[PDB]
Amino acid sequence: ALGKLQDVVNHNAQALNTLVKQLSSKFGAISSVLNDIFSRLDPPEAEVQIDRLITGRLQSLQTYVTQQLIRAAEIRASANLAATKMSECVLGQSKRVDFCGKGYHLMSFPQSAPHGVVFLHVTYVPAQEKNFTTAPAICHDGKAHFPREGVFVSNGTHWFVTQRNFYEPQIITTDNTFVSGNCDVVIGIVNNTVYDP
Amino acid sequence: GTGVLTESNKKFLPFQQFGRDIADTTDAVRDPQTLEILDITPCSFGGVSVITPGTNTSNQVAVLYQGVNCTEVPVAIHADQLTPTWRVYSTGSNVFQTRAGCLIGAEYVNNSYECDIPIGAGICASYQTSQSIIAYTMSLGAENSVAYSNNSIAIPTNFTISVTTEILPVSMTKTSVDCTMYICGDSTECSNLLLQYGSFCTQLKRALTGIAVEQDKNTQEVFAQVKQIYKTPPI
Amino acid sequence: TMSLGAENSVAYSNNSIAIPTNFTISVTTEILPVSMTKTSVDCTMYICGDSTECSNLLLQYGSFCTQLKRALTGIAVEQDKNTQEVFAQVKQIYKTPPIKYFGGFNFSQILPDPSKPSKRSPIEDLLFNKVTLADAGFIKQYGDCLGDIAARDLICAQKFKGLTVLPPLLTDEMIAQYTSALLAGTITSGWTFGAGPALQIPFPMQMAYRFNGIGVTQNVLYENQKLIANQFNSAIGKIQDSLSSTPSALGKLQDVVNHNAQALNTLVKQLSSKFGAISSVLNDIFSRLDPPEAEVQIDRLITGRLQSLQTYVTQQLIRAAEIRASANLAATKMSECVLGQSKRVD
Amino acid sequence: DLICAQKFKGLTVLPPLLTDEMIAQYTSALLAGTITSGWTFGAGPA
Ligand SMILES: *[C@@H]1O[C@H](CO)[C@@H](O)[C@H](O)[C@H]1NC(C)=O
Ligand SMILES: *[C@@H]1O[C@H](CO)[C@@H](O)[C@H](O)[C@H]1NC(C)=O
Ligand SMILES: *[C@@H]1O[C@H](CO)[C@@H](O)[C@H](O)[C@H]1NC(C)=O
Ligand SMILES: *[C@@H]1O[C@H](CO)[C@@H](O)[C@H](O)[C@H]1NC(C)=O
Ligand SMILES: *[C@@H]1O[C@H](CO)[C@@H](O)[C@H](O)[C@H]1NC(C)=O
Ligand SMILES: *[C@@H]1O[C@H](CO)[C@@H](O)[C@H](O)[C@H]1NC(C)=O
Ligand SMILES: *[C@@H]1O[C@H](CO)[C@@H](O)[C@H](O)[C@H]1NC(C)=O
Ligand SMILES: *[C@@H]1O[C@H](CO)[C@@H](O)[C@H](O)[C@H]1NC(C)=O
Ligand SMILES: *[C@@H]1O[C@H](CO)[C@@H](O)[C@H](O)[C@H]1NC(C)=O
Repeated sequence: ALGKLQDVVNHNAQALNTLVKQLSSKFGAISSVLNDIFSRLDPPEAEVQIDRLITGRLQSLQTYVTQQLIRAAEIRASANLAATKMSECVLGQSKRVDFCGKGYHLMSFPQSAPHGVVFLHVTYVPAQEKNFTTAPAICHDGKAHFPREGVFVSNGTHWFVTQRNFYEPQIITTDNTFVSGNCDVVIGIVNNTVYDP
Repeated sequence: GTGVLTESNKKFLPFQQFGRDIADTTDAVRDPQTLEILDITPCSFGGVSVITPGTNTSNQVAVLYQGVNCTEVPVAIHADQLTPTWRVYSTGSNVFQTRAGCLIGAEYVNNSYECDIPIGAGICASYQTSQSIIAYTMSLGAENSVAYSNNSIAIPTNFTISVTTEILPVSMTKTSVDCTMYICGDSTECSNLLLQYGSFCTQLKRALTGIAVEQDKNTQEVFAQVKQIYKTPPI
Repeated sequence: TMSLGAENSVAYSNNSIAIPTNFTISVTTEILPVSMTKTSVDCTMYICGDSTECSNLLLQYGSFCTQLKRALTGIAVEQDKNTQEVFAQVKQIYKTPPIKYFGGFNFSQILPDPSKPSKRSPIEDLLFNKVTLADAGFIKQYGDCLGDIAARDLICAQKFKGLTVLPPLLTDEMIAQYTSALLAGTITSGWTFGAGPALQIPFPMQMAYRFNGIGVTQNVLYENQKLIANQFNSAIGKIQDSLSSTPSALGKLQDVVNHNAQALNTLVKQLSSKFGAISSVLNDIFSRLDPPEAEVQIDRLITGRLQSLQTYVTQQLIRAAEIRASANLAATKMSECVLGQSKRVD
Repeated sequence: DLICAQKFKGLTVLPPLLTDEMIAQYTSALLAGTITSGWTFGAGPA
C-alpha cells in the first residue's frame, strides 16, 4: 500500500548509508585513516596519499549531491502534481477522466502521511447494463425529433428517452425533444409519436 | 592479451603489423613464424541473473544467462569455463532458450498467465506444480470480443461508489553536510590541503540549502492552500 | 530578418459578429517518446580490460560500481514501468467485431491487418519502417559477433567493451495488441470504457455525442453524416501520405535513439585516452613497469574511466527523467483524450 | 539507533519547518471546509 513513500524514505537512508561507508574505502591509498597516514609516512608521500584520499572523498560527496539534486527534482514534480490534485479535486470537481479516480469523480479527501499526502478519491461507477434498441431521431410528423438531452431507447415495443449514465425512461414529449429538419436525410430515423402536454 | 584467435581474411599492408578499432585496442596481429594475419576476439561472456521465489517459500532457483545461446552455456562447466561455482545447471535437461538469453532451471509451459518475475521479450517465470519453476509467455488478459451493433445501446441501470486511495510523495528529508569534518575530522594539515580546492565545499553547502528550502516550499504549497483554519461543528 | 508572419488587421465593430457557416474535420498527428533503451554496463570489463591485477586494484575503490549497476537497474525497471503504464491501461484485451461498417467511417488504415504476419495496421507499419532503430537485444551468439562484418561492427564493439542493451519486457506484438484493444473499445464503446467495462454504442451516435460536447448540436452530425464520413476518410488517407512523404515527421523518436547511440558510442571512444598514463592498455602498463609506478598509472587510469562512467550514468539519469515526464504526459493524453473527450484547448 | 552513528562524520538532518501537528491542522481545516462548504471555498470565502 504505502510503497510510494516507503521507497522515498528507504532511498534517502540508503544513500546516507553508502556515503558513510565510503569513509572506509582506500582509493588506492595505503589506509583510510588520516592520522595513521600522517604518523607513518614522510610529508612528501603522505602528501600524495592524502591527495588521492581527498579526491576520492570529495568526488563521493559530489556524486551524492548530484543524485540528491535529481531526486529533489522528481519529488518537486510529484509535489506539483499533488498541489494540482488538491486544488482541482479537493476544492472542486474534476472533469478530466482518470485524473481523480477510475470513473466519474465526485469528491476527494486529503490525509497527511509522513513525507507525503494520501487522497481518497470518491468516484462514481456504473455497474449493471441492459441492452436496448436505439434510434438517432424520431420522425413524428415529417420533421425529425432529436432528444433534447438523452438517448432514444425502446423496451421492445415502446420508445423512451433516457439519460445516458443511468437508465431512467420518460415518455416522449415536446420538452424532451427538439426538432430540426425533416425525416428524409438522416438514416435510422424511426416512426413514433411525441405526446403534446 | 587474452581472447580467441581467428583466421583473419583481411590484408595488412607490407609494413604495418597490427590493426585497431574505435577504442585503441588491438583487433588483429600478423603472427610471426607464419606471417599469417591473426584476429582477436574476447572470450564469450555476459551477465547472469537469478530467478528465485522468496527464500521463505522455496530454496530451489532458476538461473538466466543473458545474451548467450543455449549451446556454449552448458558446455561451460564450472570445472574450467563457468567461473561461478554452478555445476548442476551446466548439465540440466531443462535448458530453454529465449530472446534474452539462455536460461536454466525452468520448464517451458504452453499456457499463459499474468506473471510476476519478468524475464524479457515476453517470457516471465513463476512457481507452480511436484512443484518447480515454470517459464511461459505472459498473458495480456482474457481475449474478449465486445459486441458491436448499429442499433443496440447498453445503458447502466445501477451504480456504485468506489473510494480508491492515491499516495503521492511531497517532500524528502532535508539533509546537510559538513564538508571539512566529513572529509577529515580534526586534522589541521588536512584542512590546509583541503581549502586549496576552492569553492567546492561552499558549492555543496549552497546546493543542499537550496534543496532544503525547496522542501519547505513543497510542503507549504501542497498543504497550506487554506486561508484560515476551520473547525468542524460540534454536532 | 525573420518574418513573424503576414500582417493582418482584424476588424472590431461593436455590432459585428462573424459566425461560421461550414466546418472541416481534420486529423493531425502528435508524436511522443515513451521509453528509451534499457542499457546495462559491465563495470569491470569496461573499466578493467580483461585483466587480473587491475581488477584486484579495483576491489579497493569502494561501492562505486555496485551503485552504478543499481542506478542503471532502476532506470531499466523505470522504462518498463513507463511502457506498461502508458499502454496497458485496459484490463481485458477486447478485439474488433468482424463487420467494419461504422456508419460510413473507414478505419481500415488504423484497425489491424490480418494479411500481414506482423499483426499491425498499415499506418503502424509505415512509421515503424520509417524509424531506423539500432539493434536492441538480439541473441548475438558468439558466432554472429566473430568475423569481419561491417554494419554489425558498432554493436559488436559495444559488446566487446562489455556495454550492452536489454530487450524490452513487452514485445512489439504485445504492444500492438494493447493498442488494438484500445482501438476496438474506443470504436465500439467510446469513452464509456474508461469508467468500467466497455458499453456498446453505434459509432454515429458516439460522434453525435462528441459533437454535442463542443457546443454544436447533434443535427449537424445526423443531417450531414455522409459528408463528414468522406471528410474523415480523406483526412486519414492524407495522414498516410504526409507521413510517407517527409522522413522528418517523427524526428523525436529518432532523436531519442540517436542520443542513446551517441551517448554509448562516446563511451567506446573514451578508452582511447591515456588520461596522462603511459598508454591506454592495462596489459602493457603491467608488463613494462614495476609494481610501484605501474600501480600509480593504473590508479590514474581507473579514476579516469570511473569518472567517464559516472558522467555517462548521470546524463542517463537526466535523460530518463525527461523521458518519464514525456511518458506521464502521454499517459494523461491517452486517458483524457483517447478514453474521453477533452475540454482543454490545444 | 543508526541515526546517531551517521550523525557523526558530519551529516546533519534538519527538521522540517512544519511539524506534524501543524500539517494535521492544515488537513483538518481543509476537511472541515470541504465538508460544510464544498467547492465554494477555493474561490474567496468559505
Ligand atoms: C447484450 O447483447 C450481447 C450480445 O452477445 C450479449 O452478450 C449480452 O449478454 C447482452 N446483454 C445482456 C444484459 O444480456
Ligand atoms: C415496455 O414499457 C411499457 C410501458 O408502458 C410496458 O407497458 C411494457 O410492458 C414494457 N415491455 C414491453 C415488452 O413492452
Ligand atoms: C414512416 O411513416 C411515413 C409516413 O408517416 C411513411 O411514408 C414511411 O414509409 C414510414 N417508414 C417507416 C420505416 O416506418
Ligand atoms: C621461424 O621458424 C619457421 C619454421 O618454419 C620459419 O619458417 C621462419 O622463417 C622462422 N623465423 C625466423 C625469423 O627465422
Ligand atoms: C543457437 O545456436 C544454434 C546453433 O546451431 C542456432 O541454430 C540457433 O539459431 C541459435 N539460437 C537462436 C535463437 O538463433
Ligand atoms: C447495420 O449494419 C447492417 C449490416 O452491415 C446493415 O445492413 C444495416 O443497414 C445497418 N443499419 C442500418 C442503417 O439499418
Ligand atoms: C443496485 O445495486 C445495489 C448495490 O450496489 C443493490 O443493493 C440494489 O439492489 C441494486 N438495485 C437497485 C434498484 O438499486
Ligand atoms: C462545406 O464545405 C465543403 C467543402 O469540403 C463543401 O463540399 C460543402 O458543400 C459545404 N457545405 C455548405 C453547406 O456550404
Ligand atoms: C476503406 O479504405 C480502404 C483503403 O482505401 C479500402 O478498403 C476502401 O477504399 C474503403 N472500404 C470501406 C469498406 O470503407
